[PDB]
Amino acid sequence: PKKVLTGVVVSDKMQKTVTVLVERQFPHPLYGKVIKRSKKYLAHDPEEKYKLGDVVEIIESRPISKRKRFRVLRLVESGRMDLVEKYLIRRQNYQSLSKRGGKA
Amino acid sequence: GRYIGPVCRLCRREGVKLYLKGERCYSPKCAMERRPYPPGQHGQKRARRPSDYAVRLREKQKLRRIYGISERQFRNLFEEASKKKGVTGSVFLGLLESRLDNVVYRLGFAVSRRQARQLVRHGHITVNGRRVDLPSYRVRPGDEIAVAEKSRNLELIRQNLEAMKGRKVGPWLSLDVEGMKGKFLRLPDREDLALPVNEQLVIEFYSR
Amino acid sequence: MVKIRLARFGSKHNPHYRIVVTDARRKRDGKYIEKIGYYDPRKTTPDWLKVDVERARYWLSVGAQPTDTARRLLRQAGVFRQE
Amino acid sequence: RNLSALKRHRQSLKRRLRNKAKKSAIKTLSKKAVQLAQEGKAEEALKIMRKAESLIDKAAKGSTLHKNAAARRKSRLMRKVRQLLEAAGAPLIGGGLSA
RNA sequence: UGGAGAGUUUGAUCCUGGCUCAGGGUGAACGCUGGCGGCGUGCCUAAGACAUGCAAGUCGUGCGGGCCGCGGGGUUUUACUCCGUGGUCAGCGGCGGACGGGUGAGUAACGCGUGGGUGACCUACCCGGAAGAGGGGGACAACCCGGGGAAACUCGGGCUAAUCCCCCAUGUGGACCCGCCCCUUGGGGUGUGUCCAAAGGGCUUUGCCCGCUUCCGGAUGGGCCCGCGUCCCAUCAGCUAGUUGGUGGGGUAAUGGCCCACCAAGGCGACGACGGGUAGCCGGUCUGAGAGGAUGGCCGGCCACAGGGGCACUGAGACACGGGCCCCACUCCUACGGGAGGCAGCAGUUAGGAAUCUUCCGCAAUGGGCGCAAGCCUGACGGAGCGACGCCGCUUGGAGGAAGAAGCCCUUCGGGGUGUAAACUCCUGAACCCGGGACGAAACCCCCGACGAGGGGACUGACGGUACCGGGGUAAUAGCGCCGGCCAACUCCGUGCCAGCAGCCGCGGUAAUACGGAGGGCGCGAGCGUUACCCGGAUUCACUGGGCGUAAAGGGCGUGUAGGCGGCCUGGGGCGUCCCAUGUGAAAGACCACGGCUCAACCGUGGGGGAGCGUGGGAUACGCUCAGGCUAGACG
Ligand SMILES: [K+]
Ligand SMILES: [K+]
Ligand SMILES: [K+]
Ligand SMILES: [K+]
Ligand SMILES: [K+]
Ligand SMILES: [K+]
Ligand SMILES: [K+]
Ligand SMILES: [K+]
Ligand SMILES: [K+]
Ligand SMILES: [K+]
Ligand SMILES: [K+]
Ligand SMILES: [K+]
Ligand SMILES: [K+]
Ligand SMILES: [K+]
Ligand SMILES: [K+]
Ligand SMILES: [K+]
Ligand SMILES: [K+]
Ligand SMILES: [K+]
Ligand SMILES: [K+]
Ligand SMILES: [K+]
Ligand SMILES: [K+]
Ligand SMILES: [K+]
Ligand SMILES: [K+]
Ligand SMILES: [K+]
Ligand SMILES: [K+]
Ligand SMILES: [K+]
Ligand SMILES: [K+]
Ligand SMILES: [K+]
Ligand SMILES: [K+]
Ligand SMILES: [K+]
Ligand SMILES: [Mg+2]
Ligand SMILES: [Mg+2]
Ligand SMILES: [Mg+2]
Ligand SMILES: [Mg+2]
Ligand SMILES: [Mg+2]
Ligand SMILES: [Mg+2]
Ligand SMILES: [Mg+2]
Ligand SMILES: [Mg+2]
Ligand SMILES: [Mg+2]
Ligand SMILES: [Mg+2]
Ligand SMILES: [Mg+2]
Ligand SMILES: [Mg+2]
Ligand SMILES: [Mg+2]
Ligand SMILES: [Mg+2]
Ligand SMILES: [Mg+2]
Ligand SMILES: [Mg+2]
Ligand SMILES: [Mg+2]
Ligand SMILES: [Mg+2]
Ligand SMILES: [Mg+2]
Ligand SMILES: [Mg+2]
Ligand SMILES: [Mg+2]
Ligand SMILES: [Mg+2]
Ligand SMILES: [Mg+2]
Ligand SMILES: [Mg+2]
Ligand SMILES: [Mg+2]
Ligand SMILES: [Mg+2]
Ligand SMILES: [Mg+2]
Ligand SMILES: [Mg+2]
Ligand SMILES: [Mg+2]
Ligand SMILES: [Mg+2]
Ligand SMILES: [Mg+2]
Ligand SMILES: [Mg+2]
Ligand SMILES: [Mg+2]
Ligand SMILES: [Mg+2]
Ligand SMILES: [Mg+2]
Ligand SMILES: [Mg+2]
Ligand SMILES: [Mg+2]
Ligand SMILES: [Mg+2]
Ligand SMILES: [Mg+2]
Ligand SMILES: [Mg+2]
Ligand SMILES: [Mg+2]
Ligand SMILES: [Mg+2]
Ligand SMILES: [Mg+2]
Ligand SMILES: [Mg+2]
Ligand SMILES: [Mg+2]
Ligand SMILES: [Mg+2]
Ligand SMILES: [Mg+2]
Ligand SMILES: [Mg+2]
Ligand SMILES: [Mg+2]
Ligand SMILES: [Mg+2]
Ligand SMILES: [Mg+2]
Ligand SMILES: [Mg+2]
Ligand SMILES: [Mg+2]
Ligand SMILES: [Mg+2]
Ligand SMILES: [Mg+2]
Ligand SMILES: [Mg+2]
Ligand SMILES: [Mg+2]
Ligand SMILES: [Mg+2]
Ligand SMILES: [Mg+2]
Ligand SMILES: [Mg+2]
Ligand SMILES: [Mg+2]
Ligand SMILES: [Mg+2]
Ligand SMILES: [Mg+2]
Ligand SMILES: [Mg+2]
Ligand SMILES: [Mg+2]
Ligand SMILES: [Mg+2]
Ligand SMILES: [Mg+2]
Ligand SMILES: [Mg+2]
Ligand SMILES: [Mg+2]
Ligand SMILES: [Mg+2]
Ligand SMILES: [Mg+2]
Ligand SMILES: [Mg+2]
Ligand SMILES: [Mg+2]
Ligand SMILES: [Mg+2]
Ligand SMILES: [Mg+2]
Ligand SMILES: [Mg+2]
Ligand SMILES: [Mg+2]
Ligand SMILES: [Mg+2]
Ligand SMILES: [Mg+2]
Ligand SMILES: [Mg+2]
Ligand SMILES: [Mg+2]
Ligand SMILES: [Mg+2]
Ligand SMILES: [Mg+2]
Ligand SMILES: [Mg+2]
Ligand SMILES: [Zn+2]
Repeated sequence: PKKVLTGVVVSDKMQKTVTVLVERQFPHPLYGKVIKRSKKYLAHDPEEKYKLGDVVEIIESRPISKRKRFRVLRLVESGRMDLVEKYLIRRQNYQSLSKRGGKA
Repeated sequence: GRYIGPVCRLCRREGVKLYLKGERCYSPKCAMERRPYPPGQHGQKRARRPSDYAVRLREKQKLRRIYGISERQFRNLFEEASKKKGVTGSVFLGLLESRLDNVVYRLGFAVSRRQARQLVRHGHITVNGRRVDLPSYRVRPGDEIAVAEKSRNLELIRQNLEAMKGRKVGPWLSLDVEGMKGKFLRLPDREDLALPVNEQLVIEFYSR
Repeated sequence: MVKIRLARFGSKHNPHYRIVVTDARRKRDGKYIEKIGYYDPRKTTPDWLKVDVERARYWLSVGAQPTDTARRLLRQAGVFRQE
Repeated sequence: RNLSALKRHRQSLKRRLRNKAKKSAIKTLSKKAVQLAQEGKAEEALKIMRKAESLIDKAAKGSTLHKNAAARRKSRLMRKVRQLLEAAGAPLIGGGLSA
């Protein structure tokens, strides 16, 4: 069945497209500990209906573009930037770990 | 290859009596009955406390040297025994005992195992009618091991089977001295066999 | 088209085929679509030919084309007997 | 010193020229139609559109276009023509365009 | 049903710790040795270069001819010309040449694996169902005539058939635009308008066969997409402009920046982007008690490639190993303008290498292409050949033989050992010689029947006069390593830190069980050793299963980001977690059982499993999440 995923909209600076961050949890194959890895999906939002901070369902779809095979199925829960926050920061720390400038 | 060579020296090294000759092994000429000490220029010297290894080696070498089987064949049987269900030691002895060349010896068609081997290779034996000349052929419970009809009139088979008139046969077998045939009733139980061998040590030798 | 034929499986001088449904283009001993029987040309045992005639009829009903030998074997097992 | 299947190469070349030609026609008329429609010439543009439609379906009879390739072309054609017309309007000869 | 440890740091000890050995394995190679058979297996290096032969054709029941030949006609005869027929040759036309066979270069990727999606798709031949095939027109080879070239081959003119091409018709139907209905991504229906069909051949010739057209469906095969999984280096940290997305096009069977205009300014990254290295992936395989480690040869599946790079044509399908075009490197031909070619098909040659086979037989069998069929093609395959390369089976003899020959070796010089071993005696009788001699092969076809069901008959064997059965019948290959400890097996002589051994510890400088020989002994046996490499032992990368005061190991200290982790009570949710059912988990392999070759190796049949993932249903203790509460943590 068309895979359905739930996630948070972390970007919407694109036309009719939003970025959804989907987390997942599983037992490390050798160390057991439940670890939590995640991935971002560019989902189709033709009505520009979804905004930053929405937790949405996403459904496997027919290609809309390269790098874009999912459509926003529906809104699960509105606004909640606490999630958008983790992301933004986790990305900001990247500056402070190379050779140039950054923030601690 | 099945060895082929001085067999009494094998008795002398194992210190026990193996019957690689049938008669003579019951006679005051048995060598074991007049030189129970190992062969070679040191047979009469003071034996040194054997190593745990030596003990296991000597013990297995004894059991194998009894059936005249190759270390190759021998090892394969043991592995097969180890795989099968039930006490490995016994199952091992059952298989070793299910070898036609051995069964032909048990039914007294031959004086020794090495003789029963030749009697098989040369067709003088039969299994359920059809002849078999594979010393390693595995007799199953219910089979009938007989002498080849064309062979029933052999100076050697005459003697051997005559001498059988009167002798007893293993509880797992059953001879018929008249028709020159017998049957493998069932796999011999450990108790039925009275070999001067501690199969327990053997299983350990292959554990190393 | 898809066929019903014999795939070789025994050993040298010891042939044992498998009556099989496969695409005509596949190598003979390759991935078949279904096994519907077997055949021992040397009748080494009382059971030298078995054919799932209910299944044979199915494939035949969908286009499967049998070899002349496969057909011969299927017939022997009453695949076409309409009596 | 070789295979008489050089024949397939000869055949291919004729088949190639045969296709190339059927298509050139299709394109040329297709444009002609789109152009007339764009200029408001309805009766004229539809008239030509039908040839195009016919040539396309015909090309599909054999292995020139075949498939849904014709379908695709007819579609894109009738759409561009119907739309270009509607920007002045009045589909006269009511050629291939359905009511 | 599954888990052994030992040697070596010290005067001695305990610990830490590395090193080494014993086991199993290999597409092996090397040394000494080498008898038979079955099965399997054999360029691991130069994806280097290749002589030669063969490796993909087939239809005359689609069509018209040329050449060679025979026969029969029209005439009073010749000439000229009509018809029938045999051989042969290509040509036009069709189906196949996209399979089968080879390789592993490239590739760290939706390539592969596993599970899903396609309302975003195609599928020749095969099957089922519905409908149909009326009329007309045309061209190019062949052939004929002429020009050009050394050749390859080429330019021009002329005639001609068709299941070749085209036009009109018929419209079951189908396609397209617009509308409406259901349905929900482009799915199904309906209406008007437009557009779209066809090929004939064979007869046992007036009724069948083979074939043709359109459409719906099946079946098989395939495209594209998505989740998760897939090595090393962070002494690679930032990467990106078709880049990320949008609108409109183009393109395709089809989605998509796949491509193109134009607009936006995005996308990716420590959960490792980008870069560098290495590498086809899998079923499996080897090892291991397991977890795991290593691996991907044979066989089966997928992918990629076909001298190197790029490209499209034809077609249901190719961007095409034995098709085409261009560039490059190379080999060959050249009358110097210009041509020909590609073994990673089978066999073979050459080069490289420690190392990897026959220029074999057959198309009898299974499978494939074309054909109505007869049949043709098939280096696919079925066989044989070579190589102990591996596995299994087998032989070199069996029984009797001295308080024990000789020779040889020790010796307390009494005697001890090789040893019942030998010679001998009797018995059997591998090899070899005769006779017989096979399964694999019954279909296709023909006859009857209805070209069906059913029944009947005929042909056909490479392997091979092989397997195997019967008769006769000789007593007739044994080697290799080791013997100081680990490690099973000891003495003399020789040598004198020499010659040498050596896996680790070490051994040899005058009486060495350690070097060399001999006698004796242990191990294994058509083999035995060696080298190399993988796992093991090694809980020595420790998840199972380790450590850091002094053995290697605490960061010089704080502050703090991400992240990891989180006190007590109640409630909702049910993501983790657990349960049930279900689908998937090819075959081979592995396990068990029965069975076929006299056994076994090998093989057949059957059975049992299986983690993971999809779907439906359920549980809610713990973890998570949301909501509320608390005060024992923390803070004030
Ligand atoms: K940045
Ligand atoms: K069908
Ligand atoms: K054409
Ligand atoms: K070569
Ligand atoms: K792809
Ligand atoms: K002519
Ligand atoms: K011409
Ligand atoms: K209509
Ligand atoms: K179809
Ligand atoms: K399909
Ligand atoms: K599919
Ligand atoms: K677009
Ligand atoms: K474990
Ligand atoms: K691995
Ligand atoms: K691997
Ligand atoms: K693996
Ligand atoms: K056919
Ligand atoms: K019949
Ligand atoms: K014989
Ligand atoms: K002899
Ligand atoms: K000396
Ligand atoms: K000394
Ligand atoms: K010595
Ligand atoms: K020595
Ligand atoms: K190791
Ligand atoms: K320190
Ligand atoms: K520091
Ligand atoms: K709850
Ligand atoms: K295993
Ligand atoms: K499940
Ligand atoms: Mg937006
Ligand atoms: Mg995900
Ligand atoms: Mg057991
Ligand atoms: Mg042709
Ligand atoms: Mg033009
Ligand atoms: Mg040490
Ligand atoms: Mg030391
Ligand atoms: Mg140690
Ligand atoms: Mg020290
Ligand atoms: Mg010391
Ligand atoms: Mg072990
Ligand atoms: Mg040699
Ligand atoms: Mg062979
Ligand atoms: Mg190679
Ligand atoms: Mg050539
Ligand atoms: Mg040929
Ligand atoms: Mg011809
Ligand atoms: Mg292939
Ligand atoms: Mg290779
Ligand atoms: Mg590769
Ligand atoms: Mg890379
Ligand atoms: Mg996938
Ligand atoms: Mg689909
Ligand atoms: Mg049909
Ligand atoms: Mg005509
Ligand atoms: Mg000319
Ligand atoms: Mg002309
Ligand atoms: Mg109609
Ligand atoms: Mg509609
Ligand atoms: Mg309609
Ligand atoms: Mg009209
Ligand atoms: Mg028409
Ligand atoms: Mg007709
Ligand atoms: Mg588009
Ligand atoms: Mg499109
Ligand atoms: Mg792009
Ligand atoms: Mg940027
Ligand atoms: Mg590579
Ligand atoms: Mg372990
Ligand atoms: Mg195992
Ligand atoms: Mg394992
Ligand atoms: Mg393979
Ligand atoms: Mg090459
Ligand atoms: Mg085709
Ligand atoms: Mg095409
Ligand atoms: Mg090709
Ligand atoms: Mg390709
Ligand atoms: Mg080639
Ligand atoms: Mg060389
Ligand atoms: Mg054939
Ligand atoms: Mg055939
Ligand atoms: Mg003597
Ligand atoms: Mg003797
Ligand atoms: Mg005899
Ligand atoms: Mg005799
Ligand atoms: Mg034939
Ligand atoms: Mg007839
Ligand atoms: Mg008839
Ligand atoms: Mg019949
Ligand atoms: Mg010892
Ligand atoms: Mg001296
Ligand atoms: Mg010297
Ligand atoms: Mg000395
Ligand atoms: Mg000693
Ligand atoms: Mg030594
Ligand atoms: Mg380990
Ligand atoms: Mg641990
Ligand atoms: Mg430690
Ligand atoms: Mg320290
Ligand atoms: Mg400190
Ligand atoms: Mg702190
Ligand atoms: Mg924190
Ligand atoms: Mg808690
Ligand atoms: Mg937390
Ligand atoms: Mg749940
Ligand atoms: Mg399941
Ligand atoms: Mg399986
Ligand atoms: Mg059996
Ligand atoms: Mg099975
Ligand atoms: Mg399970
Ligand atoms: Mg569930
Ligand atoms: Mg609940
Ligand atoms: Mg809760
Ligand atoms: Mg709370
Ligand atoms: Zn004795």
